[PDB]
Amino acid sequence: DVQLQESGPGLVKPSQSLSLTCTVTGYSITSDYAWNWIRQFPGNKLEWMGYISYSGSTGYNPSLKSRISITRDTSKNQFFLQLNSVTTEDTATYYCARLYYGFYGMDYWGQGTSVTVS
Amino acid sequence: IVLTQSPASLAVSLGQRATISCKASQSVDYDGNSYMNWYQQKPGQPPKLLIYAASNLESGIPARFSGSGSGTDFTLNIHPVEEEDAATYYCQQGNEDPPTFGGGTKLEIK
Amino acid sequence: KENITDPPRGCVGNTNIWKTGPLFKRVLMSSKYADGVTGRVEFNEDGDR
Amino acid sequence: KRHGSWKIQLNATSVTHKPNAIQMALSVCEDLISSQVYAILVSHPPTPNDHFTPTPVSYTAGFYRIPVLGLTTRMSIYSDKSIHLSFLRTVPPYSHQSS
Amino acid sequence: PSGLISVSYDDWDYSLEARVRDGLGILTTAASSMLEKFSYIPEAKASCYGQAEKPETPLHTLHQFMVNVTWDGKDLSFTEEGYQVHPRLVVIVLNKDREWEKVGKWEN
Amino acid sequence: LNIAVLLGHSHDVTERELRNLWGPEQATGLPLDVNVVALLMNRTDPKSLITHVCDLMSGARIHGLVFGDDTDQEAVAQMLDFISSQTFIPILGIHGGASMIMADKDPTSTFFQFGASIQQQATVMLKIMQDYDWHVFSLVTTIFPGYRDFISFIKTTVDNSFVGWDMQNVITLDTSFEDAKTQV
Ligand SMILES: *[C@@H]1O[C@H](CO)[C@@H](O)[C@H](O)[C@H]1NC(C)=O
Ligand SMILES: *[C@@H]1O[C@H](CO)[C@@H](O)[C@H](O)[C@H]1NC(C)=O
Ligand SMILES: *[C@@H]1O[C@H](CO)[C@@H](O)[C@H](O)[C@H]1NC(C)=O
Ligand SMILES: *[C@@H]1O[C@H](CO)[C@@H](O)[C@H](O)[C@H]1NC(C)=O
Ligand SMILES: *[C@@H]1O[C@H](CO)[C@@H](O)[C@H](O)[C@H]1NC(C)=O
Repeated sequence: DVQLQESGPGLVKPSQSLSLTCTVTGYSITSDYAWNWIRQFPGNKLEWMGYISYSGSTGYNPSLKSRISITRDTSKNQFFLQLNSVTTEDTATYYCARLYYGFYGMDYWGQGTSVTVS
Repeated sequence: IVLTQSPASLAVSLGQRATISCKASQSVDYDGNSYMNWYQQKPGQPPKLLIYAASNLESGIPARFSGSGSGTDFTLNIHPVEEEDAATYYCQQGNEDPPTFGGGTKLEIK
Repeated sequence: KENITDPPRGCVGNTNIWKTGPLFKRVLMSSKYADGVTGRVEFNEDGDR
Repeated sequence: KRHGSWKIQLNATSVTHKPNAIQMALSVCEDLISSQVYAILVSHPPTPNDHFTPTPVSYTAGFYRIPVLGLTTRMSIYSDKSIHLSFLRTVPPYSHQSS
Repeated sequence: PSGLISVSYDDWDYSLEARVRDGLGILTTAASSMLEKFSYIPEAKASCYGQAEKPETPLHTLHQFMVNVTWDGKDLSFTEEGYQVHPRLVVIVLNKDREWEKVGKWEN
Repeated sequence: LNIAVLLGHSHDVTERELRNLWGPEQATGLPLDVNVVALLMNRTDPKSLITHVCDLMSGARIHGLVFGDDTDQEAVAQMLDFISSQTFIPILGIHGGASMIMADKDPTSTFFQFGASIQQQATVMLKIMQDYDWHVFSLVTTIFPGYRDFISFIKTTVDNSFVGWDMQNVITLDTSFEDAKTQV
């Protein structure tokens, strides 16, 4: 069936840019849709960063657009989140999820990856 | 402009209805439609969408889960209740920006 | 079927048109395609299926 | 192997959808027609950097009237033959669902 | 057939050098209009490989500054579809010699 | 201001004569440098055309690019349209390949032509036909593009005028297909 996988560098020597990789196998990548980045803190609360379609539409937080880059890789059409600075203490989980447009139907979800802001 | 879930640790037994109150400050109801989603999670576990629109059946789970209310208030009704329902449940609006997290209430078993 | 002038050797040295151009396009619009896995590949004069 | 290529053996070549329109048109000019291709096959670009990339292909085909065939693009502007004469498509554009 | 009448452009009077003069007049009038209305002329980028960045005053204004053009009294201004409001035209016919001869003219 | 004249496969007027047309009395009114780069290419290769246009717009700051030749191809006008809409440069068509008419242009283009709209020839031939008192007429056309516009404009002009045209029959045939109906 349609499968997705998320990975990333996670942690290397400091003062670097995380490039978290999200891709989907078994299904077409760039037909319609919403692709959301999701951030969760061990305090059990969620929040939103941004969405990208195939329509080309993009939407991000006004206060968080500073150091977030959504980049393309065409060999399989996987999308990369570039963000500055990775550490260990600020252990938070990140998800990439394709979903029905309008933030309405969360069709798929991410598995979660360790990303830190500290 | 705060969004909450009531209560964090409620009394849940077997067979009756369980009432989770998703209080959203904004006026959710758009053109006669209130964009609600309820989903389950575990710490470190990939979330899965439990129910959508609060009144349309989701493929895989019977009518035990439903949602009522309008505008400022909404209610996840678990009728009846089972034991494995212990999870972090999240209510999410879908009308427009801002995408605002719900209370994410954790279901405890007595 | 036809005595064909081959497609031109690059963009250089060719201020002319390709004589087979109209001929190849005519045999293409007359090209009836049957083994269509996406239904019936039938196209009108307007260059669209 | 299924239709029979006894008299005619086919060499297939393709190029990337260059985001830069001028460089893409150039590459088509010096590479594609130079090898004496008999058609150009272009689908709708999945990357929405510039949706009008079939237009340079149609124009450079029209300069030699070599029939160019589209795959996924459905832009009704291409539907004209007074401009995009050499253009054909396997998928109807939007104007057609008017009918 | 002889006696066939068509319509075309004046290959005799509207000569190539006459067309060059007319086009230079059009461009000079457009440049003068844009210069005298916006106090200067915007400068485009020096590279064809650059990004799609329109200036704070886009060419659209210059576009209509290229629309309202009147050179040498000849109102060669172009409509929204970009065609001259006053195009010089001729009407041609096939004579006895199976040749094309000027018989009709179309001006102002 | 700066003018780009590009003549491909042209042998009519010498380059010295081409820059002779730039009369000082014409330059009166605009004191800025009206650099008239008249370039004679012995070829019309589109790749070389684009390279020359880009180099000249880099080196001379082109404002008006007038293109004329003696060719018989309408594709050059469409590539000029594309370059105009892309690189934000105006181009005008004069002679040869640039002489024939352009049907429809992309709105973002900055192009100009000398050829007249088919509606203009339509009204011109209708009024010369009424000038010679040939009120009787019939219309025939093929499936070459632009015929819907031509037939619609002719019908609308018939509707409004007071002269009283008599469209006995309007026919859009195709002699390539069955000839019997065409003759009928
Ligand atoms: C190709 O064959 C046709 C068939 O008669 C002939 O009329 C034509 O002249 C030939 N082509 C050339 C270049 O001679
Ligand atoms: C339309 O065509 C497709 C493939 O060409 C075919 O699968 C489908 O059944 C057709 N539609 C109908 C109503 O038969
Ligand atoms: C097909 O043409 C390309 C063009 O460079 C060439 O690299 C390739 O070797 C050719 N293949 C065959 C089988 O002719
Ligand atoms: C604009 O057009 C009007 C008439 O169409 C003319 O009188 C006027 O001089 C034009 N203005 C410029 C700046 O060309
Ligand atoms: C030419 O036509 C214009 C517009 O009708 C008119 O103003 C002008 O006076 C005419 N020329 C002469 C010499 O009358």
